[PDB]
Amino acid sequence: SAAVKEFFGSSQLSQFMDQNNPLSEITHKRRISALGPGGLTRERAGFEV
Amino acid sequence: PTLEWFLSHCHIHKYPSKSTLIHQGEKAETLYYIVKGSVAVLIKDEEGKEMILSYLNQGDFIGELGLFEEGQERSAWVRAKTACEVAEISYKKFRQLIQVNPDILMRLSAQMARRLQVTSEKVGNLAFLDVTGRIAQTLLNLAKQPDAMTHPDGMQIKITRQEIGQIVGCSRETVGRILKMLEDQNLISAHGKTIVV
Amino acid sequence: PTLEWFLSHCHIHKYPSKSTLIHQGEKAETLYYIVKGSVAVLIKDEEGKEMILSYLNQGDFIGELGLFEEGQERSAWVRAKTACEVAEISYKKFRQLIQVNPDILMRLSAQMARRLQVTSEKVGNLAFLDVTGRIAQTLLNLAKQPDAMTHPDGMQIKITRQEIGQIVGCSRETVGRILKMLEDQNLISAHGKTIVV
Amino acid sequence: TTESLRAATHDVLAGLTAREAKVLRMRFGIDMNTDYTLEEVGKQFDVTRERIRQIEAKALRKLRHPSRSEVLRSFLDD
Amino acid sequence: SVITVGPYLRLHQCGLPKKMALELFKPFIYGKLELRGLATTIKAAKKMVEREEAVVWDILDEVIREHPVLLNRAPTLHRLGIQAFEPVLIEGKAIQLHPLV
Amino acid sequence: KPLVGTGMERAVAVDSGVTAVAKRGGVVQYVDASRIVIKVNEDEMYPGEAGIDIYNLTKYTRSNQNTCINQMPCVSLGEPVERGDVLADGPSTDLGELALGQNMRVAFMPWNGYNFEDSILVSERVVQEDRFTTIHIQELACVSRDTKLGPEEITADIPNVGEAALSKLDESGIVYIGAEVTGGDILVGKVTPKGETQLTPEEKLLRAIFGEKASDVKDSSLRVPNGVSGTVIDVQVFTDKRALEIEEMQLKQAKKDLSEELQILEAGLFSRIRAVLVAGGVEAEKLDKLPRDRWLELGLTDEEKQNQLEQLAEQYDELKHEFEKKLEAKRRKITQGDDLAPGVLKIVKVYLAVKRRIQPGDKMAGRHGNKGVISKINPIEDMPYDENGTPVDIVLNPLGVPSRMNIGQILETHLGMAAKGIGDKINAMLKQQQEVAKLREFIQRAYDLGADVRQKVDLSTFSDEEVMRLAENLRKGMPIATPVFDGAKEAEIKELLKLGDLPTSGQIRLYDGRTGEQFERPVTVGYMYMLKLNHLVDDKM
Amino acid sequence: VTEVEIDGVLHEYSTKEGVQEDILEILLNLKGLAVRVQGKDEVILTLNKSGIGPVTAADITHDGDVEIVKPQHVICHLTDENASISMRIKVQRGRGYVPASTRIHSEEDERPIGRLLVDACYSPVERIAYNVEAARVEQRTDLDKLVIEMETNGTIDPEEAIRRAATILAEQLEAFVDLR
Ligand SMILES: Nc1ncnc2c1ncn2[C@@H]1O[C@@H]2COP(=O)(O)O[C@H]2[C@H]1O
Ligand SMILES: Nc1ncnc2c1ncn2[C@@H]1O[C@@H]2COP(=O)(O)O[C@H]2[C@H]1O
Repeated sequence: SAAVKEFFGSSQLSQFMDQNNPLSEITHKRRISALGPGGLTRERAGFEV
Repeated sequence: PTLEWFLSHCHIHKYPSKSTLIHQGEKAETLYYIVKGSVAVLIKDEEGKEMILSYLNQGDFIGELGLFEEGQERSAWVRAKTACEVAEISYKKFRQLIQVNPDILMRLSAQMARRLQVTSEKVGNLAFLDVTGRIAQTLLNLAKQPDAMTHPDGMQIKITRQEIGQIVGCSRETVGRILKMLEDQNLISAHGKTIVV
Repeated sequence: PTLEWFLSHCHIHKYPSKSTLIHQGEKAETLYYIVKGSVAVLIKDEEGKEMILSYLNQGDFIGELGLFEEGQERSAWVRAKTACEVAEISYKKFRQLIQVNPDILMRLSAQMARRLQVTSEKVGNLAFLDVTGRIAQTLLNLAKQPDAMTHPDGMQIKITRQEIGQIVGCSRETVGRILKMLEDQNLISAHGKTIVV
Repeated sequence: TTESLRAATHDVLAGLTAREAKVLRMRFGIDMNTDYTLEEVGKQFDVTRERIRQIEAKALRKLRHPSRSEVLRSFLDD
Repeated sequence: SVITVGPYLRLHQCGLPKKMALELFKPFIYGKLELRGLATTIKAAKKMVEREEAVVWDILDEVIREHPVLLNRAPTLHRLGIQAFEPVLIEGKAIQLHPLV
Repeated sequence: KPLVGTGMERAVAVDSGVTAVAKRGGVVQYVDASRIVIKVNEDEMYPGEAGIDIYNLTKYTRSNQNTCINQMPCVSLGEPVERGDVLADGPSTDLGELALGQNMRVAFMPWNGYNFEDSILVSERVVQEDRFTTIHIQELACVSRDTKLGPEEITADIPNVGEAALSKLDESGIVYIGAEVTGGDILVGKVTPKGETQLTPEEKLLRAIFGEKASDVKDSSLRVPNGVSGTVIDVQVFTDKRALEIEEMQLKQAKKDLSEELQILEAGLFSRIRAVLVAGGVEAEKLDKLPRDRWLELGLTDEEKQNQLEQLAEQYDELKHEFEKKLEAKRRKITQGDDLAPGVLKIVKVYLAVKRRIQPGDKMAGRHGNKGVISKINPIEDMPYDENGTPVDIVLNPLGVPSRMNIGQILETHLGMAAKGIGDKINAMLKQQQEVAKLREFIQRAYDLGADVRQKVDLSTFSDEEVMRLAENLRKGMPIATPVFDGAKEAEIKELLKLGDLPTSGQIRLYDGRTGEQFERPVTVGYMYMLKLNHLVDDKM
Repeated sequence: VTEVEIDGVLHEYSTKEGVQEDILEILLNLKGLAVRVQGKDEVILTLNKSGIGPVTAADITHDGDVEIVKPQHVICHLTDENASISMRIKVQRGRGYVPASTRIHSEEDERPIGRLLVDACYSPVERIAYNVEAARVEQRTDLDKLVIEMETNGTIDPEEAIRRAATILAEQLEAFVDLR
């Protein structure tokens, strides 16, 4: 319980939702990134990416 | 009224003059309601000295002080001033009557309110007024109770002089001599019957 | 409980000491209930001193004598001994309160009975029992009504020979003289606090 | 605010008898590093002490005096 | 704050929402409320100016009359990105700006 | 809605949400935006259960981005609901299509420097409708915590004559008639015990005048911050003289609330108590006129009824028992002071709702990048109008469209103008209250209008009143789908526009009213579909 | 159509605890409210309502000299069993011309509390138009007739609208014939 609590309730990459619009929240749900752990960074990535 | 439906299961008892209703120290077991007559509520000290707490007239309850609490002794003597046709209700049944109808209790509590007012007045008269003002308030109040006749300009009372002794609770020589002091001051005219201007 | 029910209809004011909550001569619209504190009733004289008729503490109603009739003027003054919290309603809301629920009026009736009783004893004593005996009835009744500390060998009171006097009716240096007579009679001890042994 | 307040108190106290103002100023430590007592209005002016109470009271009525209490009244709400 | 156009400005002019006029110029209007003495103290001046007297407006105009102020947009590349115009007091929340600059 | 679509509006308004289900056959008991109650039929109703088939419902709420949440119906009761239908709209949906913005007039012009660079001009009349005017729910709070000097208590007592300007008021007083209250007033009066301070002669003389009793429980009341035009719409809480007034009055409030709660919820049950006697005999006139309580003494027979006399008595027991329970809990919980928990002495909660008329600085735009800042609201008489006297909602600068190259907005515009073309026809058919035959004729003429429309309906399927519901629900607008790359052609919109009797290119002579004249050339006219934003001068200044 | 003042259970800006209808949507449901006044040119109404159900104009403390033409003109809704509602509505008399915005732009006065100011979309002036004809006098055929298309609510006689207008213009221009 303590684990599945901690992790469901502590993370990067999870945050409050864009509620202003059903479009914004689907395309928030239809959204992709190249960042995070194991990912890129703005300063490291270039134009090719 | 309630009086007749009451009377049909006879508790109404017709008492002759003086016949003592309450002996204080009896255990409280019955409420009354005076249907006819006048009553003396009175007390005694152990050395025979006696004082009247109040007269109680028709329309009034005797003995209500025990209805509220278990197993009390009656607070005063209650003795008939004259021939009294008197109701009796037992407490455990009169409380059922309260449960059935508290409308009576409004009039009842209004009477009690007037009784408290006059009792506080009497403590004031005792602590703070000498004999003269007490019997002025007497003869004044006597000039308002509904038995008084009119004497063309002024009020009239002729009760010769025994019942006042028992109302105000005093001697009679002093009543006389100050009835005379008021006669000098031109406020009463008494020769046994005192005319309150 | 039903007190909570009563207070729940009320509007509770704070009142600090000496506050003259009720005055004589004004008109009756409010029934009062003392949420907290202790108060003193009064009457005044056409030229002179005043009389506390009695003291009232937490649990009592004030104003009720107006309740039962319209256009009733206030009968006495009532001054705060301590800072008080007073649960107030108007009489019309009270008539509503009577119809809605019993058992405040019953407690009120039992209290009214008790008060008529002890002022009658006060009058018996004012008329029968002498001032030393008035002190006796009073220091007896006060041994029955508590505020005291129940001193491990004996009994005490915080009395400066002024509340005993005013309940009874006397003056100061004289009751001094008498309670010292009582001391020489082994009946009393005092220095600021009287020990009624 | 403090500057205006104590300037106004200087301007109010400036107009008294010298004894009233001086006992008040020094007795409440106004304008120096001391905590003066009426034991010391005793030990300094005259061993009289209680007349300093009745001098302070007179000065307060002289100075509350709501032709003067209103530069003080904005400070009621402090 | 956000900007919009002043088509009827003269060259030397610029908008000023009087709210911020007041906020930046409270010492002048306070000194001037003491000078006139309506606000006898700074408790009085501050409460009077929270309550927005009618005189606070005329005296804001008085103080602001002939009282230049700067204007700066980011990025300040060269000198003329920042200039100084004369105020024009408005109750329009958008700054008005002489279109040629 | 949008008049011009692409076809994808519906499934997105849907798949951002979910659906519902039904219950046994019956008669619809109670009708509402969000709830329905049904009563199940007597034969369907099992004898044990009452079978009041009831449904659930919807309400308001804030957003993560301080905007409004709610749901409403697009439907009626007593109509068949095909499964998968939208029974209740959303913040941005209506009958199951998207709704991001509003449909209204446009004209493309310069104007006296008011559409100089990308700015927007607009009539006054659109905000008389408030149709862009809108809301922002905001939040406010009170943590009531443990204080060493004692718990923060909820109460508010005040010396210092009037606790001023209350001195100058009329008889009424800022709580003025009907409990009225200004900006700045208190909502939740919390006090905090206070320490002591340096005992200077002035202030000590002041609290020798007023003399706040002792411990001087400092003020911490939760107030209206300065200038608020919002709505302190509700309070949740999370667990002196006027002290007692406010808290026993809170008790007045709460017991009246909950005595109401009682009296409704048990006046329900008193029907069955009575009736349960009337089963097993009938006291057909012996029941009622004698006082209701004394009926158990009426009709009584052998084995199976005394059990229900006592079930009846058990109801009499359980119910007044639960009131005794709730009374205990509620009365003590209002009677208690604040003394709650570690750090949680308590927490009180507030949220706002700010709604007022729109004004310059707000940023408006369409659906092709076509931004715009606001710079004035234009009186209507001061809008461009036509010989019809009918003035423009908004004026736009066409300064940039060649350099912006958002020509889809142009096409959007034309296909919107033609659509008001059909909406006015139906309008006139409404005020003129056409016969069923004509409604049928014109409306089926409307649906089968396009060249080779993929999508097809007949109205003879429907009855008359269904066409009446149909025409009584369409009047805010029917939409159209221009799929994106399967979009429309110049030929279609021009045929469609002249079907509206309008100009082929929707270019119409416009009149100023500052002099009444005509301008020189006609102007492009037609309706664009535009978007508000959260990027407001409100949210910027 | 003028204004509203809301004062009810809680604090009084302005919808509180069991109203669907936030504030501008109750008022916009009062804009289309139709009131006729007959004797006077000025009125103030009041409303109080409570308990679950639609809050409408029939519950209004109508003044006796006021003709409410729609008692079903919806106002608000009550949701919670606990919810209850008390408010006041300022029906018409206005003065001058359209809305609140320009009104307070005129009005330096700031008014006590409760008061929620409203845009004026009115009553017996809805839309207008006109037409200059060529009057036929036998010779002076280029003379002009006008024809004024007027559109209202009821509640105004247009000839009265027109007479009032001409008297008004006479009296304005007293400032230019009698006054310079
Ligand atoms: N002060 C008084 N005023 C009026 N009636 C009294 C007074 N004292 C006693 N009584 C009445 O006299 C009765 C004596 O016995 P109870 O106490 O049982 O009930 C008493 C009352 O009815
Ligand atoms: N002698 C007394 N004993 C007890 N209570 C009294 C006495 N006299 C007056 N009171 C009470 O004091 C109150 C003063 O105001 P009221 O007239 O409202 O009602 C009075 C009674 O409740």
